[PDB]
Amino acid sequence: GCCSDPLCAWRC
Repeated sequence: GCCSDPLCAWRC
């Protein structure tokens, strides 16, 4: 899920 890539990680 998005909490991996810092481009999405702020709020998966």
